[PDB]
Amino acid sequence: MVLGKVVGTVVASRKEPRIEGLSLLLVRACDPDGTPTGGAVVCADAVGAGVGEVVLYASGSSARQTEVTNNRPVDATIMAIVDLVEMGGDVRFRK
Amino acid sequence: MVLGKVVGTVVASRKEPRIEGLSLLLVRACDPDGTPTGGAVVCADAVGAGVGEVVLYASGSSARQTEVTNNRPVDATIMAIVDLVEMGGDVRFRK
Amino acid sequence: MVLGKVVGTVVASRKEPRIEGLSLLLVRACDPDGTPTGGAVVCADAVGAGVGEVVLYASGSSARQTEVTNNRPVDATIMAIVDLVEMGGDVRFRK
Amino acid sequence: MVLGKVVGTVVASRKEPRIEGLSLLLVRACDPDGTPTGGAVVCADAVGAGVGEVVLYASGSSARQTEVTNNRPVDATIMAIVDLVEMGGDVRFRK
Amino acid sequence: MVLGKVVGTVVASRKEPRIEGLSLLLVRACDPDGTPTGGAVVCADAVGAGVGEVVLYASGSSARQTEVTNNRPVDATIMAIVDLVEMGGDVRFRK
Amino acid sequence: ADALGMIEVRGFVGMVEAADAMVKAAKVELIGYEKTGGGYVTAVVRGDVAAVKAATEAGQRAAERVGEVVAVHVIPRPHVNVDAALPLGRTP
Amino acid sequence: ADALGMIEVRGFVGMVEAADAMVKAAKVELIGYEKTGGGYVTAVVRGDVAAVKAATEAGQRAAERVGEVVAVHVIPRPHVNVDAALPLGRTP
Amino acid sequence: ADALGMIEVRGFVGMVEAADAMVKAAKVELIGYEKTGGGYVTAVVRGDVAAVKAATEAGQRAAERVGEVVAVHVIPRPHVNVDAALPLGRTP
Amino acid sequence: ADALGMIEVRGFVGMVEAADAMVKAAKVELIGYEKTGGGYVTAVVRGDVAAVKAATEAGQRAAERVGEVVAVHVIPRPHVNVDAALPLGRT
Amino acid sequence: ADALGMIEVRGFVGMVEAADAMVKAAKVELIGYEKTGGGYVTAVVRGDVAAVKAATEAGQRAAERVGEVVAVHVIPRPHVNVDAALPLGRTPG
Amino acid sequence: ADALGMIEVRGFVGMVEAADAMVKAAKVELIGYEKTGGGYVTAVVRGDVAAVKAATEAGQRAAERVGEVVAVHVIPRPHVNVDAALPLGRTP
Amino acid sequence: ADALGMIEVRGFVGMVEAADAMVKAAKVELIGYEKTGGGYVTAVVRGDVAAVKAATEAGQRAAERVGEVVAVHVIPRPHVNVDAALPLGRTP
Amino acid sequence: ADALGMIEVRGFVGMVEAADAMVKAAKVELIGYEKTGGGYVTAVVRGDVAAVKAATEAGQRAAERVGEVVAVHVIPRPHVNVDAALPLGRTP
Amino acid sequence: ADALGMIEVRGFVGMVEAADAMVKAAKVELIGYEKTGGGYVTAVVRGDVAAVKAATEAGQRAAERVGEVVAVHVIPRPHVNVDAALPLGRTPGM
Amino acid sequence: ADALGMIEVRGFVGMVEAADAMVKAAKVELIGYEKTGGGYVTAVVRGDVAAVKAATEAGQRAAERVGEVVAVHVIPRPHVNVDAALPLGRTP
Repeated sequence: MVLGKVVGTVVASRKEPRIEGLSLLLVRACDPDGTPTGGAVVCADAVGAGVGEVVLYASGSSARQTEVTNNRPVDATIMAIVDLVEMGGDVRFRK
Repeated sequence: MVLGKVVGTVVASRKEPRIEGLSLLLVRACDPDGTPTGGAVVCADAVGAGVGEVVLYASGSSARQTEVTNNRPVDATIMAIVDLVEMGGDVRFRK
Repeated sequence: MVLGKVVGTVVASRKEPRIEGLSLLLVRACDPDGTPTGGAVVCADAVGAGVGEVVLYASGSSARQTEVTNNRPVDATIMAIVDLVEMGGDVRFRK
Repeated sequence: MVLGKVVGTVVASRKEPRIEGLSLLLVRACDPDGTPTGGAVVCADAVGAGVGEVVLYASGSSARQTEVTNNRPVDATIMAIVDLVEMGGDVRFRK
Repeated sequence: MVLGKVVGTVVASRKEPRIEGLSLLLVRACDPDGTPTGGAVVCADAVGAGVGEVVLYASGSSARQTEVTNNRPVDATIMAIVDLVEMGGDVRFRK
Repeated sequence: ADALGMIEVRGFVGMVEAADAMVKAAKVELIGYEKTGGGYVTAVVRGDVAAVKAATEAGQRAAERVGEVVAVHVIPRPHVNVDAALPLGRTP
Repeated sequence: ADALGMIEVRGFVGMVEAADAMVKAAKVELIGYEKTGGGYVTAVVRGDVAAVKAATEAGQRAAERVGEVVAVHVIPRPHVNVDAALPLGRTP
Repeated sequence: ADALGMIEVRGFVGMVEAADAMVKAAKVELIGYEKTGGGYVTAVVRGDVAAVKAATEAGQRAAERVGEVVAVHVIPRPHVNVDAALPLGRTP
Repeated sequence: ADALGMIEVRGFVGMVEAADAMVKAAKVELIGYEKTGGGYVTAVVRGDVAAVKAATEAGQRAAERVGEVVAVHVIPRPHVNVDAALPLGRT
Repeated sequence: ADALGMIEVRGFVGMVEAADAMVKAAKVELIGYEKTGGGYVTAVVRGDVAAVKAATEAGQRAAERVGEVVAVHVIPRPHVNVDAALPLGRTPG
Repeated sequence: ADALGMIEVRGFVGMVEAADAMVKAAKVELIGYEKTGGGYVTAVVRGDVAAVKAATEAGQRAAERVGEVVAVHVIPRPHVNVDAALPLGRTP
Repeated sequence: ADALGMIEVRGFVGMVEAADAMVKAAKVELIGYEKTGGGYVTAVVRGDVAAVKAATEAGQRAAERVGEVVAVHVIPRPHVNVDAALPLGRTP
Repeated sequence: ADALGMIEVRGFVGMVEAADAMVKAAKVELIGYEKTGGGYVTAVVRGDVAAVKAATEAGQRAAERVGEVVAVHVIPRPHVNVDAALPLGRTP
Repeated sequence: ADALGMIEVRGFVGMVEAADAMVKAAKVELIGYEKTGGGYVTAVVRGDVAAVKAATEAGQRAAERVGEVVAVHVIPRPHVNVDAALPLGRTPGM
Repeated sequence: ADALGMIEVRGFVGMVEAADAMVKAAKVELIGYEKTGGGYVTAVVRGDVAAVKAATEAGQRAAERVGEVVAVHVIPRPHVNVDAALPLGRTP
């Protein structure tokens, strides 16, 4: 599970039917300051994340441990909406 | 699950028979522009994708949570055909 | 599982409830000197680790093979507090 | 699952007996030309690949889903012997 | 599964009890020459490996498909002690 | 004419989260809302077809977690006579 | 900008008591209410996320004493397009 | 170029209502039909992917009123080699 | 002579998805289709041997997902007299 | 006023582990502790809301692993008269 | 920032024998004891982590002979803020 | 390199038809046969892999009409050391 | 003296796939084969000990896929008198 | 004073594998062994506390795969009088 | 530097026959025997890892004929500290 800032949304119309209604989002990992620094990866939403929000996306076999993602084919999913990030006693991110 | 542009096809004649009839494709991860920027990775088709299409291929333990893959030995499979990709409110890709 | 050094904490208020009450930490992989040399990665605590402590966090499908992380969606969790690191017979880290 | 060219063999005499009789091979991923461009990685054979052959080695939780290597400890296994790899309609590899 | 040369040992006294008595090791991946070329990674022993031995350490969800490591939380484990590495037909490494 | 997506929820909180999740899921223009009285509220979204179809499917699943959801429907190409006589935005 | 909290009651009283309990619970700003007709009314609060999350579940708790409570939901950060189309006291 | 939508009916009538229903549903271009002999006839439409998918499975509904429906499928992007060898109106 | 793969489907939708998926799977030349009446249509592909066998087997699974499928067959080396006497392209 | 989180444990070891696990889990200021006699001990924490409410939830499960746990509660906005009359730290004086 | 070990007995004696047993087992430093009132008292030791880990489970065993043992826990490295606010003999 | 196809029959006839059927099936190169004694004989073919795979599994079917079929196997690319020590007609 | 590995299979195909797979698994020199008549064939491999011991085990598992397999054995230190008196290669 | 870890095994192979795995598992000094006869052999390790106690736990589990194992124990702070009166390595005047 | 091989017999004879069979089995260097008292004696061999593996498991089988065999184990590479403290004939 890695810090990340949502960047955009992806829409597929011809897809495996098990996933319809899933919200596909585009996330780039961000340094622990909120400054996005990484490559685009897609993941489904389970918390209602929108553009400009900082999230945690879990990946792999454990990205399915939630309804709306059970025996569905997903290897990356959101599970949190960050609220503040501490480092050594000095806050580096707020919301 | 990662953005991707199909690049080519792979043909194997001696393969594990549990997998025969599966359609093998060659994908490179791309930035959200349709501009392929990565290394070639193979994955099986489940939606009937063709050369030159931008797709989403999920990977790993959850790449088998789809029929015509379930309990087959495969660690990356396609699951969608992208139609548009938003970034900050401006479309970077269309069909 | 990698010689990680704790750096900070992450706080989510809207999170998948299956994980609520879990303590989320921010870890950077370090060389066996205590010198953090890597990117920030998030993982949940199961050992009561604090900031500035050297830990091992296991990752992926096997990071849930522990209570308070069972059917939960987690791909990395702490599982140890390092005490000394040997290399050829010379202590590189102490407590 | 990634393209790969065998380079050599690895022989271990002290192993978990669950793995005995398996044939260990050494593979590097190649560009779709037969040009190896990567680091050496090991995987077990289940198709009878030999030196100089181009293969696909699947990895991870799905590398055990192949009759052999079942409840065996293996995170990388061969599953195919390529015959040609097309790109845009012009063959880049033959036999 | 990747060949590797052991470099040192890690000692944790406060750890998830399911693994107590397990021996934690530090491995750096090496090219088939014995020349380590990678980053330090920790993995538990199941083969009785010591410092200076060349090993194969499997990783991830399939690193538990071995006794004394089953329902334990571990994402990297040893499974072999190398004895020789062929490359194109000429031995590059011996015990 | 821009496509048409609609979600009708008996509550009100149902509409908003349905409206919101529709917006967060695709390139859509949220156009307003329509109160038919009696508690019934209707959110109206419009945009490209493939975008609405993804937003709609998202809103249905998102409002049901609150409950209700009376009706959920998507019109790909509204007739001109509709867009001229009804308050769905794209009215000249 | 601010988060969103909504409580929807089939009775005018519940909304007031639900509202008062919310403001008294955390640093949140009550902005107004939206009458959807047919009985149902809805209180709307906005502020930082965790206060609202703690605000609502303190109002629902204090409003369930009076009568029925239709729905309770919290949006941490509404999409930009919503605030511009719905009366959520963050319109430009 | 564009996507592909097909409906195949054991009756000339079913296809017409199936054809008419498709064009009226979304922005699609009706290109023609191929008589395979022995009754069976086939409708062919082309257009954007989600429009076709939403057109056909909205047309298929309109043929079930009249009679049996043999097959329904949607190709989002036919291989370049197909369009050049089969009469699907995107031939060079 | 280049190999030969054939798929015969009762419908027309059956052929296309079978015909299409055959091309998308390997280096094959989709050569046309032959209407024998009664609804029966047959798709014909030709190319290298190893390619057809993967495309054919891939198309079979793709058409069955629509249903029907009468016959599916692959000839590696057609006799010289066939390609000259039958409308299979390579004449 | 800064938020408020509290944990009351019948033992004492419970409070400490509750106190720590609250601190290690978020940016919060451990403000002291209050002994009500009879063995019952109470840890008092204060900080921004989202931090306390997350730390407290962590302390609960952290004390449960030892046992006991008498009470666990979180106050986001104390009225001014509380912080002025009771020893919760933030008192103007 | 050394480790922490605590033993809590419903009897003054249990703490004492627990203290002596801990010091004799490994090199740890006794800081004192904290009377929480109502009988219960708590022994506090501090030192290297594994020594405490071996100290407690050597003290707990030696205290179970005398009477009840409420709780026993070991913190490998208490957060800096605790040591400054609790009487654990590491206050600056 | 040249793959290899082998069929092993307990009868000289079974091997023959299997060979004839194989050459007629695909572009494969027949090299000969090796008498292992005691009845059993073995046909050996060689060529590209998929032709052989499609050739062999056409002989096994065509030899079972005559009698029993002992063994059938296909190696995609024999190791260099094999061809140099065994009579598989690719010897230097 | 180089070690010794042998596999005896009733067929012929059994030997090859076993013989081949023996070579592909480690640095070993396939030395030839010796026909005992009656169909029985024996593959003879020789090389370093750890290679033979691993290569052999691969052929055993690899020949089973055809069936049969009579005997499979590995001699680490053949007496000097053997290699000189038997057709196992390493003879002077 | 250096810690103390001990393993007593009825066999001999038991001691070695137990002795070895204790050394390979942490930075500990294998200090010798003491044969009390009757087949009983005891491996003696000494080093930092957390190292022995981790090695000890490893040898116990590692010797059991051979069997036997009579006793396994670890003393964190041996009294000065022991190391002076018993042949456990760290004996003064060496 | 080399591996380790051990066989432990409750009888002087078992070790001897175990010893003789081991040297005859692989290239190993017999070092001696260590009398643990109480009957039990132990054979010690050393050499490359794979040789020991085939040496021991050739003795275990060959020693069970004479009497009982207590234990058999193989260390592929003993830690350097062992050879310096135990009489395993690779001592300084």
